[PDB]
Amino acid sequence: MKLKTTLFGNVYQFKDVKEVLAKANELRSGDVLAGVAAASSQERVAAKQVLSEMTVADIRNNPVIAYEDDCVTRLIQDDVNETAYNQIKNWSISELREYVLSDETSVDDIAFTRKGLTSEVVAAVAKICSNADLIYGAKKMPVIKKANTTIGIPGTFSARLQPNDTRDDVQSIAAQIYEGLSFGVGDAVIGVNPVTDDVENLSRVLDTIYGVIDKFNIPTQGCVLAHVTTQIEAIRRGAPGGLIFQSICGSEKGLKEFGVELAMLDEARAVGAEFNRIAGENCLYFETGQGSALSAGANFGADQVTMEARNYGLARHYDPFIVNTVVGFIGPEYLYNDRQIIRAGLEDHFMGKLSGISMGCDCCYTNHADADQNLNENLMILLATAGCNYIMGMPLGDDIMLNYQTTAFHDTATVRQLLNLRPSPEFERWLESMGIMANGRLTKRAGDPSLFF
Amino acid sequence: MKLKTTLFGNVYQFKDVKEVLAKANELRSGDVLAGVAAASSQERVAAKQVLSEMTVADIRNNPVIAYEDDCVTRLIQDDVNETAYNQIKNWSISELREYVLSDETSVDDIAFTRKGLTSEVVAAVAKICSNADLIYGAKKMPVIKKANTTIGIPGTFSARLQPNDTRDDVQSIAAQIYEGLSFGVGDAVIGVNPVTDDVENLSRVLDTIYGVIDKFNIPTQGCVLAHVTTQIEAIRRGAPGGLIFQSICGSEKGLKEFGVELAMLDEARAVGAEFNRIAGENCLYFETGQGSALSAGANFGADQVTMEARNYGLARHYDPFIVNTVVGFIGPEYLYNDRQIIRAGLEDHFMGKLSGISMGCDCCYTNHADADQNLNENLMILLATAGCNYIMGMPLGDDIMLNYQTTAFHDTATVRQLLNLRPSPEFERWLESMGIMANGRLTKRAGDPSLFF
Amino acid sequence: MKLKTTLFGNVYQFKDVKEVLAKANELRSGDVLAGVAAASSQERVAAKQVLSEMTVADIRNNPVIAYEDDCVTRLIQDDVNETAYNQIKNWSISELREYVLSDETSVDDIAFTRKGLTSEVVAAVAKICSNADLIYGAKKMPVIKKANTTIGIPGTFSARLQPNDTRDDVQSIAAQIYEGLSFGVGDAVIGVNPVTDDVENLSRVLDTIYGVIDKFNIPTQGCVLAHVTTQIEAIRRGAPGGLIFQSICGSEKGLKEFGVELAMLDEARAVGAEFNRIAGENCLYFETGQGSALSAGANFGADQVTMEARNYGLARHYDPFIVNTVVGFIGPEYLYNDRQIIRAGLEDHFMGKLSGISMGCDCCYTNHADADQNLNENLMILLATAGCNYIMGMPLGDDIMLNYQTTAFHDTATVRQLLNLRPSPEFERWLESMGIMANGRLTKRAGDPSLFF
Amino acid sequence: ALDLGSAEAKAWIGVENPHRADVLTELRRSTVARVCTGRAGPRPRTQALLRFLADHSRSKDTVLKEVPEEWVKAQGLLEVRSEISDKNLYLTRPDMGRRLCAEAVEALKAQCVANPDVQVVISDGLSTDAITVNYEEILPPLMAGLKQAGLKVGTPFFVRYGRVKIEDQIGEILGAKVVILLVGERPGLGQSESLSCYAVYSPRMATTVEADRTCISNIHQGGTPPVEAAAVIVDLAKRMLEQKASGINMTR
Ligand code: B12
Ligand code: NA
Ligand code: NA
Ligand code: NA
Ligand code: NA
Ligand code: NA
Ligand code: NA
Ligand code: NA
Repeated sequence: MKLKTTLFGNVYQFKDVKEVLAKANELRSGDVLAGVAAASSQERVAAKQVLSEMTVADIRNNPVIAYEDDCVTRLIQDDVNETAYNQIKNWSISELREYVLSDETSVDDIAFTRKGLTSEVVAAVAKICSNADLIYGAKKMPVIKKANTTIGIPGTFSARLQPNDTRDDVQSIAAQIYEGLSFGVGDAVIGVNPVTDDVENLSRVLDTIYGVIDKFNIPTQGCVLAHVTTQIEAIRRGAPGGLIFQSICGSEKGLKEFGVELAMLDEARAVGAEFNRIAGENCLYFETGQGSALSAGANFGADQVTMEARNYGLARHYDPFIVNTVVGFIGPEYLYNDRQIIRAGLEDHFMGKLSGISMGCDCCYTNHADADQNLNENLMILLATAGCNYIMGMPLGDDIMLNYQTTAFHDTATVRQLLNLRPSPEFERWLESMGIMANGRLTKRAGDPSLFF
Repeated sequence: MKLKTTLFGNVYQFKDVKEVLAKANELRSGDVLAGVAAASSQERVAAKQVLSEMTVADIRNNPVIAYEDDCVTRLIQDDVNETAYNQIKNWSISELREYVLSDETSVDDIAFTRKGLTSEVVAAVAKICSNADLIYGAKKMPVIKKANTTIGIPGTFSARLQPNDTRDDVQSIAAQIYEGLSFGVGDAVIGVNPVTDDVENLSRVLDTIYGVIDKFNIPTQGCVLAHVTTQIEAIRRGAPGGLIFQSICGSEKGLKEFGVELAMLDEARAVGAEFNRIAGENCLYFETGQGSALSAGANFGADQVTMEARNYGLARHYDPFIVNTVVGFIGPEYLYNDRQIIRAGLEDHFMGKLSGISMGCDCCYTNHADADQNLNENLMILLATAGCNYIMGMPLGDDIMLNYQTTAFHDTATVRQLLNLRPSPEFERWLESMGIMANGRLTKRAGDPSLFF
Repeated sequence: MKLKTTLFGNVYQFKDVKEVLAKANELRSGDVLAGVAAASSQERVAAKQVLSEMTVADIRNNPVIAYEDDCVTRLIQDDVNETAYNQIKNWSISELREYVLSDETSVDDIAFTRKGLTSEVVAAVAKICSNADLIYGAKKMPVIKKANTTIGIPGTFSARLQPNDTRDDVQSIAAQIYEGLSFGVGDAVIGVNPVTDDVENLSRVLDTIYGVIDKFNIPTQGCVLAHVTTQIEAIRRGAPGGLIFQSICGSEKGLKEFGVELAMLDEARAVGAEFNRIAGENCLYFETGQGSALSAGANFGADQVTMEARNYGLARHYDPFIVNTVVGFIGPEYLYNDRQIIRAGLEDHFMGKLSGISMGCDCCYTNHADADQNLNENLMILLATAGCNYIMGMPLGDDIMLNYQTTAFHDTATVRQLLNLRPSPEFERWLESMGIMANGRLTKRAGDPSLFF
Repeated sequence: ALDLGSAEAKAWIGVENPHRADVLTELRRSTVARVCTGRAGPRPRTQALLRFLADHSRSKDTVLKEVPEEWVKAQGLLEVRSEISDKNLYLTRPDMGRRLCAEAVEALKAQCVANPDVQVVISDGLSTDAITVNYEEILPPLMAGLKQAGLKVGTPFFVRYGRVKIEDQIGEILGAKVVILLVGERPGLGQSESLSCYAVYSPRMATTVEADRTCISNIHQGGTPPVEAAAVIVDLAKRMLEQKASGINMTR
């Protein structure tokens, strides 16, 4: 391979594949902080061309962290279909981009081809895509999973109901659930980040969620987003199991930062299969987001996009029901503004779909970043046209306890009625019987939690 | 009428309606330049609330430039259906916003209500809309016109083929036409900004466009975007008349700057009716964009959003086939970056639709602005979801003579296939008979201008 | 041009285009009275052949009344698209007939071609059409307009509710409105010919009509068919404006007979636009009928068909929501029997559609003509298959005050259910919600005015 | 081993299974526009995107690029400036680049001829390259034409950070019957050489509007050649002095 190109008569040389992959990124505050970003637009473009010219082999054989050094690298590499890899290993990344985007490449074509990819190769493709490339490419790569709802079917759009409370007060939690359900939110999951990471508390929250599910016979699933170890404890001890959640990171060191062993995810699958109230075969929920590895000093000189792609590669091993990036969850140090957050969301979603996972996005931002609610509205609509599997919902997007702004319950109804998309078909049935939705639209009496009393 | 409120215990008072309209705007480059922007975030919110509390009557009765002093104000005021106005004059702008957005407000409801607005009221409404408000509100207000194609039908999406050349070289112009047609661009118009504004040259450029239309029997229309007087001349003297074009401004002073008298637009309509090769009843084409008035010293202390909306009140009087903003055509001084250009595009489009015109957008930026091609792709997709009637198309979006970047031919095909939207129905039929489109998608043979040879 | 043919060896010469146009008519009592009719069937046919051989130019340049002598001639001629005229001016009338009737001539084709016609040319075509030609030709020329209802869409059939009372008694008027609405009549208009032509009375009638419209929120419009001057007075003075009505005539002298200035129609458009409760852009209502010019001594030697065509040419200038001929309204002196009245109705409707106006027909007759109710039933069904825009309705067809018989409320339901046609889509929605109509058919509880109490 | 700025990169035809590839070469030659690059589904081919992005990097650089005062001093031109002090402020304050700074006025009154028939004024405006690349070729023959068949030729000078409307103040201070302005227009994606001329008969700040100007845009080797443009400007000038009018007040 070449690590060198000339552009307008000036030679642009790079040290290694890693450097090329980093500098090819669109500018973000994260890559600058990590000190891996291009020096100018010229060198950004030169890196893109060098990358576009490397083969699948070139990139597959040069992972950011070495096989024998990193359990996540080993997981990713060990999961390759070597027959699919052998068909494409001599393709340039340029050629792989064009393949993904081609109207003559079908869903079934991509289904086999994607098995010959590693996360690094997935990343390389994302790096040479425009914003429209990322949206259109992602849209022609649907990924459908099933718990008690079916998510990911083209023409549909799901949503997590996020009824968080600063005190985990079951009244406040319930209040927001009735509100979200009235806007048709919750077909992805009813998921709470709890305050105490504690068996008694987890079951109490879970009991709260499932009290509403069981009372109205809602086709959905509940989740409490504490450490995977504590959710497993609670479910083993009798609490209702829906989805089992873990945050992940794309290196072994990253996982250690989070207190996560791979064997915990094995165990979560096993517990799911013994205990969980799930009809379909998918029951895991992962969450990701650009900058985690960097925060943990676990990026090993790699840009945050390449690292984020490694998360999806890890996730794919466990066939989760849903994954989402929490796109602007941390702050300006990794993603500074509107511009950069939109790009990252489009990148994250496209890479997730290319990796063949059930990829959603928490379109969100924080109050110390250069961002506002109009950003979340721009981004949610773009991602929806990309076939984004699901977004979040809270009352007006205000999390009273995680201290950021995500999408409103309003925003899911907006997206759905704007783009003629429907909920998960099972959930849509339930909304119709409750008189909340007719022909994909909120009825006159929707958006009113007192409807449930 | 209250020109004051209290936010967090602080009293916010404004001089007049005009100040309220200015300081309610989301932050942009041009407002700061005009000296009319908010001093802080709180004051912007306070201006928004004060404005939301004003009545339709409050705003209608305080145009930005006086009736007696401004022929554009007169035109807008004299066009009001006073019976519709009387129904709504006691509504607050907040109640009008909520009415526009309501799913119980139909297209026919809005049909009558909008006749009671003036542009200042249109603008007021826009100022208290979030980005998703502007998109969803615009989408539920379709505006449909008909030349040789029908434009604006929900579920369709049209494009201007902009085959501009540095020398007006008929070979270069023809080359770009064939290329654009191969991507399904040109259902809005095939429209050239010429280098020389003389009759012989205008006739030659028209002869070039119509040579192609006539040879392949394309259902569409041509246009040469010179001064309206010169077009009229050419057409009277025998050139093929399609659409008649004029750039406009929202004040009488601004029109003077442009060299345009209202009588010229009357005449253009008369000339269209006697000469033009148009089946339907619409044949005018206007172009607008935020900053034009301010540049012309013709905003009289009003902001660029309020002034832009007045462009639409003017245009509506002449029932044009199409109108578009050229959203980022000028430079960073009026709209600085991605964020500001997107917002402006959503505003302009929402305001045009609310004014009842056939509103499209040239999603574009300049090289001295903090913007890139990813911006055009973000905005074009958002505007498509909003039911934007049309965008532009140039090869890769690079205009070799107007020195800016607009959308590529690729972008229209992308938008159509991403959102399952169709061209104008008459043009779609033509594309299918050419073997260029099947079921709304580019065939294998598409995208190759050599197909016409 | 030739004004001469030989037929079975006998030379048939004619004086001028006017003579040819008159004698080409199918026999009617009117042309005999006017003294312009053929002397035999042979000379009728010879005139038809001579006419069929003249060009569009021949006829366009020879109007029944000269440009400088007649304001209606000037209106008609000044409205020609000279580019469309230049394409067809060398066609024979034979060739224009065949063009109109061709299955390869589309609605869009006719849309442009019709702009190159004058009323005289429209007449010439009608004169060489059989009854089936007139029906099929008219059917392939839809003309769609919109007030608060949409009229003219193929597959639909509208109706004027005509609740006239000898004393303008608001109870009698209201009684017939509830009756008509119960049969699904009124989507065209609720139109009253009043007894007193007087502001207080007009507003009282209008108040009556709109009381029913406003109470049941009916998507329609009301009208009082007094002189246009008095309707304008009343509407200016605060009465509800729906459609503004004027009877018209195809010469300047004819208009003088009726006390109509062209500037009154200009003013009615302007008043409509300031005052009227109309969502769409059409608000005028014209009425015509063979023999008016003759009655007024204003035919200037022209047959009544050619004169009637000049009415449509006048009407087209003002883009009315609806026009109808009042086919048998006057008496046997102009149209003697069944035969002649059917022919005239088919002629009037075809010419109206060819002129590009929203053409309906009052299928009616008088008690001194050789005619009965079975005539109205024959004619209404034929015209309905022709795509006639609307007919009238009164209780059983008996006007208690204009002293003639039009169509029953029954007849609109009959036509609709016979031919699988629907009401204006907006009105159909309203009938469905009232439980009057289901799938285009009157429900069990329709035809009962007490349904409204 | 492709340089994206190379002539080869520019002439690249990317249509996959073209109906008539010989036509595509002909078409690509017809135009400087980015035709015949083909597609991947509905999206641009990778190479076309890459060159676009490469050109864009170069374009941005030309926006902020300034002429040395060493270069203008060597042109023997007087240098003056608007109220603007730098490139960053120029981009954000149009109102300031439309006004002379208070020492500009005093330099012009002390160093330029009063009341000329024709005044040439030169500014970098939005693209330095437009005047640097074009200058030796347009400027001399222009002011040759004006004296060679003509009359009172004013003394030419450079306005830094200028915008077109600054020529109205200039015409008032010098009492010019005609003012002609060569100014860089905003840079395009692939080109920054494009020069325009904005000319007015007897302008006044308080009265003259934009339509009172005649524009001649797209001056450069790839549009209207500088030598040739200079002759059309000389012609225009003398027609303005004859007609006592410019732009939208000039016959045919
Ligand atoms: C930007 C721009 C505008 C802006 C205004 C200027 C601005 N940018 O702030 C807006 C969007 C208002 C605009 C409007 C119109 N413009 Co303009 N404009 C341009 C453009 C793209 C840039 C010029 C530039 O950068 N100048 C250099 C900078 C440094 O000067 P500035 O002080 O910042 O800007 C001044 C000039 O741009 C001037 N100007 C801009 N356009 C025109 C047109 C004419 C005829 C005149 C006399 C002056 C003029 O107005 C500004 C003063 O505030 C050129 C295309 C090009 N290749 O240059 C077309 C261009 C100059 N405009 C053109 C035209 C015709 C128009 C319009 C008449 C409508 C139309 N048909 O498009 C209107 C009204 C023009 C007028 N009489 O004022 C033509 C001029 C042809 C000619 N020789 O007569 C051009 C050349 C493009 C084209 N090929 O059609 N335009
Ligand atoms: Na359990
Ligand atoms: Na960090
Ligand atoms: Na005044
Ligand atoms: Na009234
Ligand atoms: Na008579
Ligand atoms: Na330039
Ligand atoms: Na030029």
